[PDB]
Amino acid sequence: NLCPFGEVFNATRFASVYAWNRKRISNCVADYSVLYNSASFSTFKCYGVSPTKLNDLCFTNVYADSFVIRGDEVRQIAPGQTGKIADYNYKLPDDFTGCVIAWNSNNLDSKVGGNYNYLYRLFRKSNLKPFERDISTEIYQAGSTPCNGVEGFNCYFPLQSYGFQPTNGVGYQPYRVVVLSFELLHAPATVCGPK
Amino acid sequence: EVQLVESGGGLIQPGGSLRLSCAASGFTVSSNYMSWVRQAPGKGLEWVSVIYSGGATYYADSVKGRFTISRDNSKNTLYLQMNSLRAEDTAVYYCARGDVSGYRYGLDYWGQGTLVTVSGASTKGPSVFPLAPSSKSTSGGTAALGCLVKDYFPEPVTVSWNSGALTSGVHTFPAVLQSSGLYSLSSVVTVPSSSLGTQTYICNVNHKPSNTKVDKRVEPKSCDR
Amino acid sequence: DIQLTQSPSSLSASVGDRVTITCRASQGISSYLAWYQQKPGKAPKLLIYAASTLQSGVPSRFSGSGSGTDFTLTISSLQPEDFATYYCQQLISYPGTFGQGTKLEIKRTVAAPSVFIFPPSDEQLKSGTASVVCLLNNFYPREAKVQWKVDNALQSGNSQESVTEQDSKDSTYSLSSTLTLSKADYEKHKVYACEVTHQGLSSPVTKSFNRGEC
Ligand SMILES: *[C@@H]1O[C@H](CO)[C@@H](O)[C@H](O)[C@H]1NC(C)=O
Repeated sequence: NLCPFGEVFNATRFASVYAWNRKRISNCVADYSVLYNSASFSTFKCYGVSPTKLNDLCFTNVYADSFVIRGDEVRQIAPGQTGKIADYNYKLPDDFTGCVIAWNSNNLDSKVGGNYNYLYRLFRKSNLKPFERDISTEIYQAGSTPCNGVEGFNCYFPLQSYGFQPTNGVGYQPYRVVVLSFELLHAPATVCGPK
Repeated sequence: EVQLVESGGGLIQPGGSLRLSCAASGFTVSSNYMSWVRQAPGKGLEWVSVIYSGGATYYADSVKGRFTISRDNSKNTLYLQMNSLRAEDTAVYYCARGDVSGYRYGLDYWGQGTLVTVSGASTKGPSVFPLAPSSKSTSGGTAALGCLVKDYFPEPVTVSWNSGALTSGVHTFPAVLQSSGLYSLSSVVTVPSSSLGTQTYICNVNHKPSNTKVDKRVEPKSCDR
Repeated sequence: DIQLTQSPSSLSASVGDRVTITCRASQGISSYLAWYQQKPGKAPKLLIYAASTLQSGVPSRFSGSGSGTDFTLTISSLQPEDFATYYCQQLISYPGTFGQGTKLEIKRTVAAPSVFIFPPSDEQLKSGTASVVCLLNNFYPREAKVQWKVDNALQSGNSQESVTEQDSKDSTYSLSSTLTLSKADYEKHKVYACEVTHQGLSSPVTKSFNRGEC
């Protein structure tokens, strides 16, 4: 029984970063070397674990988080980062144990005149905690007067569309991201490498 | 009604420090992206720094390591601590509501600005002299009158007429830098000559860097020599 | 990093004319662009955000268009109060680069200046300096020549001049010229005059006074 990474990495549609998708992986064998050595990924960075040592370790659960962001935001998907993405959309903990994989998806996620399907949270009063997913669409109150669900002066729609156009500069193009998190609790290890 | 009011600008020697403040009303500073933007005299605009509601801060490469942006939630005020100032930091500094990266809204509200002059020269308050109307009140037409604001440093000075009540026909000229290193400026107004004996004309000059405030009455010259 | 090329650097157009200002970004920035209007001594004012959305309170004669690399700000019918420096700004990444700016002046009919001369005040003369002021009021075009004359000797090297920004209502300029002398030098001469040359004057206009009111 191989791990279903194909349905995570090769999904036709990816989530918006504010509503990031989480896939729980368990009771399967995973060959992480076919991923680490693949030419299709422009970013493959591991934290708390050696990438060339993944096939020899065992974990209780593996999480595969996936979403789309700009290319120049992929650097925020790492421990200790700040920015609109790290602070208000997807936050990794300082002690993160896992891998961050990314690749350019301008061919799938951009369209003539703009692709406004992909969104990110622009307004939030405070930073997210690690692995927090805020899907609120409540009107953001930027002044003392309540908004009453009405977008207007000092009452902003908290989410913004990226508006990916194929003509965008590479750092502003959409990138598909997959974050593999490895947890080891006081329970038997169900996810292992090919041994 | 949105209001942003900067303060703390003025003369500072090279290598010196200054802290700018921006008191806001009409929105919550802690809930918004807040920026500082500067404009060197006769030049374009340059974004300097931003503070996010969650606390993140970003700086232009030209001010990194020297400037620090901060805020006080209880005072609804934004701050810019500027250390190791250089001549190229001389500019009007503006506080503005908004961000400049992935922020389509731009900067919608800006304060009036505060001028920061980085110079080793000394502050000097101006002398204010009247430019008396030549035209006699009986010569049916238009009379010109004004004030000459001479020998001050640094910029700026403000000039109003009759405490702001007289605005029509007023021309306050840009200051000229004299060979002495001091600035000089004139402010004039054209009025009906018939109003010379019936309306009093006073120019109100304010030079905040030297705490100079002068109200100069401008009367038609007398026969007494 | 993104470069923003704004053009033209300056523009002169008549009231009622259609004016277009362009901004080109070195890379595709989608609709992350704003246009600002800055008047003399005032802070920039946001006109348009998201490349084409008018900001609240902005007149309908202003409009923005474009996406990607080429952007345009159009004024469909120029008004005297539209005299200002206009700036584009990219909003896709730090440092939110502004364009170089476009100085927009208003073309208008010729208007001769009204000339006035002011002797130094007695208060200033007590301090040891004499400043003589010549005012040229509400003229068009900007080009004007002020010639100071002291007992008919043409003065050079001892005067400074200043010009106001174009008036927001009538589109004219005003100019102030100051001739500076020591009190000792001032008292060596009788006739102080400023002779003004301008397109609107068929022949030069001279305003003068005799020191000590002769
Ligand atoms: C995605 O699809 C390609 C082509 O079918 C396949 O070679 C690749 O292994 C798939 N990715 C994963 C992670 O299974």
